[PDB]
Amino acid sequence: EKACRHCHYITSEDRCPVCGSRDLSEEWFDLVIIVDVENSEIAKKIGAKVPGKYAIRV
Amino acid sequence: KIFAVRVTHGQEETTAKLIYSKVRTYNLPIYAILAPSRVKGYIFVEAPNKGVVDEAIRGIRHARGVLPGEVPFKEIEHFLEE
Amino acid sequence: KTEVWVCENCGHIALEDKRRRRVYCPVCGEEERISKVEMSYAFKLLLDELKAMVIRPKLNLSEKVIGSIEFGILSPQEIRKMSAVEVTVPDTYDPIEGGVMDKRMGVIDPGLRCETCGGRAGECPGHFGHIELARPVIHVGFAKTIYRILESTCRECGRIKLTDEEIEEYMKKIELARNRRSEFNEIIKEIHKKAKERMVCPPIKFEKPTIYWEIRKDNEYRHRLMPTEVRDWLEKIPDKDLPLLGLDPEKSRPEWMVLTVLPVPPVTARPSITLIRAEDDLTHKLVDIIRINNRLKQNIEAGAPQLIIEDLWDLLQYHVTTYINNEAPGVPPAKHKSGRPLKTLAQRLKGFEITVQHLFEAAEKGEVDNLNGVIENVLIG
Ligand SMILES: [Zn+2]
Ligand SMILES: [Zn+2]
Ligand SMILES: [Zn+2]
Ligand SMILES: [Zn+2]
Repeated sequence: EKACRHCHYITSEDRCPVCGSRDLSEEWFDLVIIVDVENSEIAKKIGAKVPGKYAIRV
Repeated sequence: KIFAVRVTHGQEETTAKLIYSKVRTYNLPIYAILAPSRVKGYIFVEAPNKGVVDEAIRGIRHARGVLPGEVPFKEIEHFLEE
Repeated sequence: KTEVWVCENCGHIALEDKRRRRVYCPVCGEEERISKVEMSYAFKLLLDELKAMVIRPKLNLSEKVIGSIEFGILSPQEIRKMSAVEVTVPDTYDPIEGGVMDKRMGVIDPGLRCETCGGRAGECPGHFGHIELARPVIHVGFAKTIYRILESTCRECGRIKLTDEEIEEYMKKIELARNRRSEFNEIIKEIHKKAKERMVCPPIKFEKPTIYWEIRKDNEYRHRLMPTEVRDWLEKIPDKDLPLLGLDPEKSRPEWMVLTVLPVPPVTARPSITLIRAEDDLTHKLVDIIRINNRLKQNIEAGAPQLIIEDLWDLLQYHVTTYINNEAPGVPPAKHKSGRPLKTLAQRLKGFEITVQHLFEAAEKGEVDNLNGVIENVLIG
């Protein structure tokens, strides 16, 4: 599991699908899971517009 | 509303992902979930009703319980911030 | 039969450095007035469980023999002072550690190394360790006593909820029936019921086995009383007020009833029934206490969603409560993977057979047992 250095999206791929950055770090921390963006308070505080695996400390 | 949910040792990230499986795929209105690395054996679940949480965790391995009460959003911002 | 180095200054069991040829008290720092008392291992062991039970067996001498034992509640300072180590690792030996086994705690296997004393496995009385508790936890033995004190004393200021008029007459009434135990308790219950029915400073309370509340209105919102509130609330009560309750200013401060430091028994008290070895019940719960205690400290030092701390704090309380008394009313008994319930402290110090209720009343009142006229040979002289 590698988390992106800009948007924070944790992905298994060679690139973050949401944006498409090749910059993926291994030493990441604090998992955040998103189901809904519009209703969830969590997405608002961080600023994530796409549901799925996001990170905090990279 | 944020509901604190008990989890087994290390099983934080795994049960956090596992709970996400019974959400839309079963028709359960969970908004979000928080699995912070500095938190030991507990998971936050953003849900509207108490039934929503109870229904999600039910039948989920290594996800022991659900806390009596609700966690105020202000107490949760800290982990999300860093 | 075992020789025990007892401190003359403070009645505590002094250390004998076999390696450095040094006999001294760890608690009051005494180095001269310390005597060697002949004793049955039975009774050295008995003293040592009492200590691990947060009870302070203050030893008073006569002649090179114990004249009497004053009962009391061990102070965190004492518990910390008498400790040889701060226990940190919830691990058995795997074969020795930095946790529950000889981390300067006592030798029991062919590895003679110790707490400077370096005395061989073959005769080295263990030394107490200590766990520093992430949050205070109620000493189960004193729960009902705390309840009484809590309901009989005022919040914010801490007075005995009696008019200075009442105190003048009652303290005088106590002095009269101070010697006679049964009528002193007849007066203790009277004071309580009389201050329990008062509500003006010159809310109510609920229980079991360690849970306390205060019913407040806005609507019966029952506010739960947490050990830090209960502890600090009790640290207030002046020494002046203490005799209008069971407690003694020197021997048993009310605050000492909510644990801040839990003594870890010496290794000699907790032997494994070796063959994968049959680790002693007291060591198992001690692993479980540390296990949670570090998990608490972790979530305290990290983010505090409080609902979590509460859940963990309540669990640390549980573990301490079962360790103190597994046969406790309102306590689901801790069992090992088989269903057989653990046999802990209260289970040990009761068959020297001892009825625990009595122990606590002793420590509460600061009772002095004497060992002199119709002598007990089962404890050597
Ligand atoms: Zn990206
Ligand atoms: Zn001393
Ligand atoms: Zn030793
Ligand atoms: Zn008052």
